[PDB]
Amino acid sequence: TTTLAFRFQGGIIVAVDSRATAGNWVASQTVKKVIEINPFLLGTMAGGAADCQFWETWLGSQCRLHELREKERISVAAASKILSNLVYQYKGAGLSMGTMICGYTRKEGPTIYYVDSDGTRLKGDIFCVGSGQTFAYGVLDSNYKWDLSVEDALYLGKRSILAAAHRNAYSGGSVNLYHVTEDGWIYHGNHDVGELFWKVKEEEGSFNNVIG
Amino acid sequence: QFNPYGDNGGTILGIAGEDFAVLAGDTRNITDYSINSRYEPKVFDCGDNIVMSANGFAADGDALVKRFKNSVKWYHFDHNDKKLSINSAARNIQHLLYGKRFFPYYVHTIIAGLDEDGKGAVYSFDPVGSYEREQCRAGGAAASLIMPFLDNQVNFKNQYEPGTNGKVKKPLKYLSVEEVIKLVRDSFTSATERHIQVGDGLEILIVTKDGVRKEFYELKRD
Amino acid sequence: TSIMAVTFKDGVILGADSRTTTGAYIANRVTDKLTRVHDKIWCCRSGSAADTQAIADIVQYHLELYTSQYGTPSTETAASVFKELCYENKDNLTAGIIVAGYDDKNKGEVYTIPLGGSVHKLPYAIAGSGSTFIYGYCDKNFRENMSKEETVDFIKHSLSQAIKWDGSSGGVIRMVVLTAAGVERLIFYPDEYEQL
Amino acid sequence: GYDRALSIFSPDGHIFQVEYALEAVKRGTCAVGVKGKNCVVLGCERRSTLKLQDTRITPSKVSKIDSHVVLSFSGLNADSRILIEKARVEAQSHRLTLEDPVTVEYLTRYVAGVQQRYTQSGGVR
Amino acid sequence: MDIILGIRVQDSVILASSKAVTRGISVLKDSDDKTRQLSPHTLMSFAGEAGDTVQFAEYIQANIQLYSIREDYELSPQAVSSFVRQELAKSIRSRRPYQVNVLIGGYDKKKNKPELYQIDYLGTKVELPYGAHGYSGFYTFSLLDHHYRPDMTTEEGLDLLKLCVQELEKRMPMDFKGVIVKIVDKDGIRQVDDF
Amino acid sequence: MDIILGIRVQDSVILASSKAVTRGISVLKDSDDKTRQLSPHTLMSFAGEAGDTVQFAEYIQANIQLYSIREDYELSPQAVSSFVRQELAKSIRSRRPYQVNVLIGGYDKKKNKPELYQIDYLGTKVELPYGAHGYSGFYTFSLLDHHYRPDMTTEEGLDLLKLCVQELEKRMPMDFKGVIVKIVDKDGIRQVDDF
Amino acid sequence: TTIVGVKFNNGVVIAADTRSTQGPIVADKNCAKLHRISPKIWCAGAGTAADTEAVTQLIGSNIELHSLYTSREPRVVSALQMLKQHLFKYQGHIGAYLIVAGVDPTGSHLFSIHAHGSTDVGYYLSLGSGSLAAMAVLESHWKQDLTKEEAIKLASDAIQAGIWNDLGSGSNVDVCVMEIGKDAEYLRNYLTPNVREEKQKSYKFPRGTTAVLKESIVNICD
Amino acid sequence: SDPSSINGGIVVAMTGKDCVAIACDLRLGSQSLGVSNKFEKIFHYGHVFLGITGLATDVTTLNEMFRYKTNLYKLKEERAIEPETFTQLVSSSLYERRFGPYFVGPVVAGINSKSGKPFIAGFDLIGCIDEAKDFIVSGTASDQLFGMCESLYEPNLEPEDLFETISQALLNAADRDALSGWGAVVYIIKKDEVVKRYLKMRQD
Amino acid sequence: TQQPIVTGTSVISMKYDNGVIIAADNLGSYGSLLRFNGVERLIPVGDNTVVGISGDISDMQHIERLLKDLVTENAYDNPLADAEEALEPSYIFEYLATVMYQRRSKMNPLWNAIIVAGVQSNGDQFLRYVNLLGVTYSSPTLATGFGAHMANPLLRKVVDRESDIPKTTVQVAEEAIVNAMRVLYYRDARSSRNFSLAIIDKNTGLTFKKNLQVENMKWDFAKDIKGYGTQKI
Ligand SMILES: *[C@@](C)(CO)[C@](*)(O)[C@H](CC(C)C)NC(=O)[C@H](Cc1ccccc1)NC(=O)[C@H](CC(C)C)NC(=O)[C@H](CCc1ccccc1)NC(=O)CN1CCOCC1
Ligand SMILES: *[C@@](C)(CO)[C@](*)(O)[C@H](CC(C)C)NC(=O)[C@H](Cc1ccccc1)NC(=O)[C@H](CC(C)C)NC(=O)[C@H](CCc1ccccc1)NC(=O)CN1CCOCC1
Ligand SMILES: *[C@@](C)(CO)[C@](*)(O)[C@H](CC(C)C)NC(=O)[C@H](Cc1ccccc1)NC(=O)[C@H](CC(C)C)NC(=O)[C@H](CCc1ccccc1)NC(=O)CN1CCOCC1
Ligand SMILES: [Cl-]
Ligand SMILES: [Mg+2]
Ligand SMILES: [Mg+2]
Repeated sequence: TTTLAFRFQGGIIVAVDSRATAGNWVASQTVKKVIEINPFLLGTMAGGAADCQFWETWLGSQCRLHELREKERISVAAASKILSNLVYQYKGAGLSMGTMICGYTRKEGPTIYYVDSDGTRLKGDIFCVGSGQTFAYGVLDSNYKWDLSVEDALYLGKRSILAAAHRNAYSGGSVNLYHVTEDGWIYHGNHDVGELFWKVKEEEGSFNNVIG
Repeated sequence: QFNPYGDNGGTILGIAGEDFAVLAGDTRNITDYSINSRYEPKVFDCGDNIVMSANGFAADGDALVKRFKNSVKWYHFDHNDKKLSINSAARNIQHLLYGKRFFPYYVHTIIAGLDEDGKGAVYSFDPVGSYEREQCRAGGAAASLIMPFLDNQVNFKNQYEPGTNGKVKKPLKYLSVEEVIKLVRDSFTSATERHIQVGDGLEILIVTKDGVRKEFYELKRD
Repeated sequence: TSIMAVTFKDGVILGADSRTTTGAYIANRVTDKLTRVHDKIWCCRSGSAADTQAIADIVQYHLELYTSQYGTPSTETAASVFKELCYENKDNLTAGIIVAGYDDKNKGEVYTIPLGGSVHKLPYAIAGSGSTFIYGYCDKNFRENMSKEETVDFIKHSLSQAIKWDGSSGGVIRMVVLTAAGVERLIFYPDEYEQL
Repeated sequence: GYDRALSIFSPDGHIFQVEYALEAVKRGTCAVGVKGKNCVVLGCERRSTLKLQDTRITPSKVSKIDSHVVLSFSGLNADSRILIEKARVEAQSHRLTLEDPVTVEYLTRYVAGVQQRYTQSGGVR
Repeated sequence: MDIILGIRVQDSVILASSKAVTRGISVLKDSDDKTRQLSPHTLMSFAGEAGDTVQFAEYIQANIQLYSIREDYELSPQAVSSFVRQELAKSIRSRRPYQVNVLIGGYDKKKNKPELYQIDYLGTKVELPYGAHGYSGFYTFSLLDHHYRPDMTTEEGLDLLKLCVQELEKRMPMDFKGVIVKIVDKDGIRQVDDF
Repeated sequence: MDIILGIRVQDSVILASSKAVTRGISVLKDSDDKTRQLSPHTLMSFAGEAGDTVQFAEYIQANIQLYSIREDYELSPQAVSSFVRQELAKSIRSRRPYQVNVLIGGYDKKKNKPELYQIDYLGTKVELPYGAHGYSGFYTFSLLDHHYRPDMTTEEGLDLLKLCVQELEKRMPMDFKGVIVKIVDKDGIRQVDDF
Repeated sequence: TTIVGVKFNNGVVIAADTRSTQGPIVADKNCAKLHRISPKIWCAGAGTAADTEAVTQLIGSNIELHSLYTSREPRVVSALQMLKQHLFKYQGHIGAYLIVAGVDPTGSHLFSIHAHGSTDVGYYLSLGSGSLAAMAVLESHWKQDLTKEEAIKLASDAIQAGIWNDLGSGSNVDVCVMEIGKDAEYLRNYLTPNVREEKQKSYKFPRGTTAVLKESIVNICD
Repeated sequence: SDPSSINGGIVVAMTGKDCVAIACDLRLGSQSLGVSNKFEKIFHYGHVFLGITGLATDVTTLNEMFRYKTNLYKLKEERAIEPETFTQLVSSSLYERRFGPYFVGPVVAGINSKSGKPFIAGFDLIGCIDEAKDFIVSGTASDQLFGMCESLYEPNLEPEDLFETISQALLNAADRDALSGWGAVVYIIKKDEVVKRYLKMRQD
Repeated sequence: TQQPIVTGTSVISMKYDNGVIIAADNLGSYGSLLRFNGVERLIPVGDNTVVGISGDISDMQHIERLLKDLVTENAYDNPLADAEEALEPSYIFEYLATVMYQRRSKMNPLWNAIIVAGVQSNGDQFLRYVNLLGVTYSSPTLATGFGAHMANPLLRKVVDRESDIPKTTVQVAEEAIVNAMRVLYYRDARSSRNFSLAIIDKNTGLTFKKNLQVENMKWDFAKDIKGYGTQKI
């Protein structure tokens, strides 16, 4: 896996790949690594597929119970802490989860929380998670500015996953894009690396290491 | 030291059509280099037009199928004989599998049937409950042999339209039940040739709105 | 294996079962564990089949070369050559060998050579996994200067019991008789010895 | 454990133990709450049959549950301490998990839920 | 988590804590505040195993805040440090111990004195003029042995602290991304924004 | 030893190598040059096991210099890289292998082309437009995949290299104390003093 | 592997299956496990495939040189002695398990050799993963004074038992008959009871399906 | 630390009607890190073609070794080595290192210049010859290649059809393996002409 | 977590046209020591089922007691205990299969391999296997231990598939079983000559044969075998 999410002028970009592996065996190229918790909350998945999938859908149930009891949408901080406190109870049991809880509320604004299986919970503007995180960081950091447009930010997130999809063997398949605003999250499509790579290579003039 | 797991071999295969779905599996059961049975079915009709197979360690496989079948029964009791949809069955199975997260069922599970729009559906599970709906999935010992062939023939991967300079992809389309059974049979004969744990017999369960039909074919017994 | 060699009035008799195992599988049920290293010097082989064969072959070569130069070797000499191989290569060998021969001067002699490569001259010797079960029986029943028929019955009854209790022993009971008369091979089948 | 159902229904549909608990409140010293445009004021009566009191150390009638919420009461003084303690613990627990202090409605709902639990739990009044 | 330092001077306690949060070959964050305010005049920094550090710090924070509300009174730094030590002393013989090392810098209002306590994950408490956890101490202790004086001002303490950070930035293998510095005195707790 | 980078551009090869030498919890040196000139137009950088790195580099240097004197002729970068690979290929099946990874940047005077070879301790050789050894590659490869162009100038290559070092200084856990940059072109080898 | 050897009236016959495995994968469906040491001394090999081939070729080479040196036809005991002393020297690390058979001026012979260098004599022998299945047949049907045609039948039946019941063995049955006074006859693919059935579909692709980036003529000439 | 699956890669060979095809991927990596997308695994000595998968240093070393040996062969024999003979040379050379082997999966392909017969062969790391009428597979996606070849292959394919079959076998197998792919090359070999084609595949 | 101490070897069985046959030797081994010789490893349940057990004998005796108690429990408040509501082979098997899997799931297995042979009330043949792992399977021929490797190949030559069952008589089927027991005596080092054999027929019912012996053995050829290669004497 490679996943990322970064905060900018126009909200939050979230981008993930879709590959799933069992050792060197490519088991799937069409996995959904973004969980839609509610119209204002997203969750990213990296590590153990079952661990991430099971517990983040469980998180969505807990976030729903909150707004029934409190007649108010759960904060991104409170949502992320439910998950971090949960995995902390299991610490040492062997859970493998690298997640990011991304969303918008009135009191917080656009917010991203990194949450992993050994109990780490961090608020921040930029995170990349998964085995291909470093490859995404390389492209993302070197092109990141706060004043990116929604169009340029969407592309940078997409291009960063593509970079990791290319170099990291355990990342690939397709890119899933999301944009989180004050009005909620907006899906920006599934982009197959099979076509995207050559399209990006030709139009951008990058990837000169590859035989054109 | 006592090892609670074993490998019973065999391989399974699920393909989804437009208004149907098939779930196939070989009938060979093995341990190490010995054949236990040439005909031991591991693809089951679980009711509500859901077929299921849990391939790998047969004891865990049988336990899981048994528990799911029971889950279907109690779903009827508790919810006024409501039909368990394939998507609801899939989520239920995730909880069965993840319930034993720290002492897993050593199986690859596949279920097949029709979704609530009447379209063919195949769901596949890892041992601890991560699941995904797909048009296509092979599971078990010969999955690594069969799956890439399915990518090529069912989902038309790496196939481009002739003369288009590798620019236009071969268009996706649903396969007929006749064409799907051809791919299943050729997949299993190919797997039988090159994998020692696969052979003896092939049992296919076909699911349509009319019900669950069965077909059986001989495979090489060496 | 169950093996033994017994001196008696006219010379010496070697005895053995015929079972060779790989774990609990019987790789050979008609094995010949009694092997010639010289005309009237033979041995019983127990332990690793490969090691005991390799050793016996080398000893046979040594005694053949001895005979070409110095004439017929003594049974003691043969036991010394076995010992030398077993002792000097003790780290890499799993061989329990009983050496038995007939001289005209010394008559019947038995030497046993356990794992360590030590040598022990005895009136009779037992060895192999099945021998454990017949120490009591053999000690109580052995007598010196027995006749041929008495010694054959002693070995037959002894190996019969060893075979009965030891899973690693079985098949036929082979025997080799060493006397001034010559060399005689004997065989005894389950239907006879089992119901003793 | 002591299991007796003390709070139970009567023929006319009343739970006398709950209603007798109200009589204990009616006996207690008067407490008043008035909320203005930008404030709330909690007034409390203290009976004057007790002279030679030490007002420095005597438990105050109004208690802080958190830095932003207060609780006054009428009725059994010993009983109030148990509710106040539970409320204070829940206030810190809320800050720990939600990363935000309790709302006044939430804190009230919690305290009210504790009171209710003691009206249909065995062995308690 | 790696570098946490503490210096007690004449009228205050100064805590310096590294900003880096590293996992594997990636610095995930470079602005992490490795401290919690336990009470208006008591501050605790922490370092150790991921997850455990924050979980422990906040657990202590909740307990001290609960005490403050109950008694309408602030516990002394000595009292808080003894409470923290006991929790760690319980923890070390638990099924899964808290692998967390802490410094507790506080200003005792009754004594009008600053106090610095160093407590490791075993529950080993010591009151010190200056303290450090992890590999930091292997450089800073000898440095402070030389340059530290007991009658120093807060400003002198900050210069003394700069000398420690410079040495660590020169000789430490890992990039810890600078430090957040906080001062604890009679007026409470405040953060130095430019360090 | 940790970070060594290489970028081949239009008319030159640029090697960047970290200056830190760390042993334990101490940075022993912050001005270490992790490279040797094998010939006037061939430069080799190296990283790996302590002792092995320099011993191997100088051994290769001696052999190439011996060849140059014997034939009064400079070996091509391709020829030198093949010689180096074979030595490492011998080494990996020795009693104690050289645990050294190298980049060989050279300018072929007969072809008038810059050439960059990446060789690991196993004797795995590849010619590349840009290369890296160790954890550096996990950041720089994807970065260069995006920003690199084959027709870039030496100055553009240096800016591209600055972009790599900045990213490494941001996200790498360890402080590698900057890099020494050297350029290999038709005029030979020279060092950039201000980076 | 399944390999066997059976003695008869005027000679000896050996046989073998033709499956070569690589883990659970069938690498070669029709490999030759019968090896010629000399014209009338043949060898069936089980275990490590490279070792059986290498050791049989080496001893075969030295046997030929020995035959030329001594102006005599080679003997089975010479091959046996050379093989076992070689295998013993390597302490089982050369994983060759061999059934050595042949005819020579002394007569007809049948031996087995194991990797550690031990040898056995018999009228019927079996080695390999399917040796137990084969030996079961040999123990059930073998008798003294077999004819040529009876021994071939018994040997091939013993191999078949391995083919069907042992997952390590499969495909075809090779046989070599060594009779006294006659040339040895090597019967490659004596039985072929595992022919692949006709595929359901032809997977011949339309020309131009594969996307191509470059073409070039390769120079093989000088 | 499994030598055969550090760098990754695959080779496949097929026979057709009076022709042979040999193909390989272009990836060279270090476990998860993709390093090179130009690393070809097929070499040729005269008209004999050799593909080699496995540990990349040994791929390079063996190429250089067989170039060495086939060059001396040609000088002494005064003719080019044939596929059948070369296959024996490969087997001998690999088995020479029996207890310290090259971690490789070589594949020989070619047409005998005298008889005109198409020839392919495969080996394990210690030199066991695996001869085949139909196809040989090797590398980290060997399971996948076995599955693709066994289903897609049919005998007596024409060079143009054989190209499509071998290409689709390689591509779809590589896409199910993390350590294989990143480009591909296909050699179509006729009696006296050889065509080399680079395939377009997904680059992840 | 266990290790087996006193053990029983192969249990072999097969279906024939009217019923099933099952057999097992009378040995209780103690490692390589052939310790106990009067051990019955076939245990009848009612007049329609025989449970053959191999592996740990202490656990076998535990299973005997469970089956014995199952018959008692089934008779309670059951007027049709010897008729319509009598214990079926399928009931007995499923019970054991449940226990075996529960025990393996608690990491404390019954260290056995079990074959339940019998005839159902409707006349159908029942033959099914279960072991310490809770693994279950059915086949026209079933065998445990060495029997799986050596007996099955021989028994499958008689009944190779379902359609061969009606063509196989009790005479032919018993002959194959007895032959298989001889082969096991030749080749299994933890086997004995003495064994028991049970036939459950839908017409003639349960026939339990005790104190059978392996006979008609070939050993004569052993006399001709001399040395291990060269040796002529
Ligand atoms: C990238 C790919 C790097 O991993 C991403 O992180 C993705 C994340 C997405 C899918 C959420 N991660 C994976 O693909 C993840 C990698 C992984 C594997 C194992 C442990 C941790 C991380 N893959 C999986 O989890 C796979 C997903 C399946 C293939 C859909 N699952 C497995 O490998 C499973 C179960 C793992 C497991 C966890 C805890 C306890 C027990 C098992 N294992 C198998 O399927 C076993 N095996 C695979 C090969 O076939 C035989 C059976
Ligand atoms: C009785 C049986 C015991 O005292 C006798 O002594 C006989 C003596 C006769 C043969 C001269 N001994 C054996 O039968 C002997 C027992 C034995 C086994 C292992 C070590 C020492 C003694 N059996 C053998 O030697 C067989 C002969 C084969 C079957 C023809 N060989 C083996 O079992 C080999 C030996 C390897 C070895 C181990 C230790 C020292 C020397 C050699 N072992 C195996 O093949 C292992 N087996 C292979 C399959 O996987 C399961 C284990
Ligand atoms: C039956 C089928 C099995 O018992 C027979 O015994 C046959 C004998 C006939 C063919 C002579 N045996 C095999 O088929 C034999 C089984 C085997 C496997 C492994 C160890 C021992 C025996 N198969 C082989 O020997 C294959 C032959 C190839 C497929 C043609 N070889 C391998 O599987 C090699 C193992 C080589 C080896 C080295 C050192 C010690 C023992 C064996 N394995 C590989 O090639 C795997 N690897 C893949 C990636 O690149 C590096 C190599
Ligand atoms: Cl022997
Ligand atoms: Mg990738
Ligand atoms: Mg088979």
